[PDB]
Amino acid sequence: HHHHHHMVHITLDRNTANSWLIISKDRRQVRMGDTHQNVSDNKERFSNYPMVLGAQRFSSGKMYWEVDVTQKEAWDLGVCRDSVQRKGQFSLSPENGFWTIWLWQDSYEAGTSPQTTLHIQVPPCQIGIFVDYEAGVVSFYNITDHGSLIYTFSECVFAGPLRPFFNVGFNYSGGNAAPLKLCPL
Ligand SMILES: CNC(=O)[C@@H]1CNCCO1
Repeated sequence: HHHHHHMVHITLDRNTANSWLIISKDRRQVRMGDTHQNVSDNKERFSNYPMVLGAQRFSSGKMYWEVDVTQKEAWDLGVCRDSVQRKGQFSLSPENGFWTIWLWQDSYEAGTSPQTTLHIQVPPCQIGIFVDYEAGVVSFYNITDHGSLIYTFSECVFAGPLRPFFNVGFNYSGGNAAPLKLCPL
């Protein structure tokens, strides 16, 4: 893949974050706190899950960014509609406005409905995410394995502005405290 040249500088939007998340000063790293982070509630915040959105909104063009997932046991990554539900329980699916992959219990899966098994020989430490708005494509790349393709959602019906999407996962096990980090360009 030669998507690197569509690289965009993504920053996290504090106002969307679950109240337990801790976003770094530079707005490039997020991790699960061990408690409520002493913020007011608002209608933007994801209530049920440790999720946060990027600040950037995309309605055209080609966009690429990379996320570091080193030593995490669980996470969700991708893009979503700006108008996704924030409160209560929901599934990550294109019907609900999400184009995502995840790691969960030692398996990788794409957020289709129902979910699709991914085939990854080299556990990734960094994930590349490519969006082509006009083409209706979201693709995921294994940066650790020379940029090998993980998954392509095609014929996507975005139906609105897109935002980068993150879930750091719960840390019930004590083995999932590590942050998600936006990697430098
Ligand atoms: C349909 N399933 C989901 O939405 C979640 C996403 N997080 C990992 C487990 O599955």
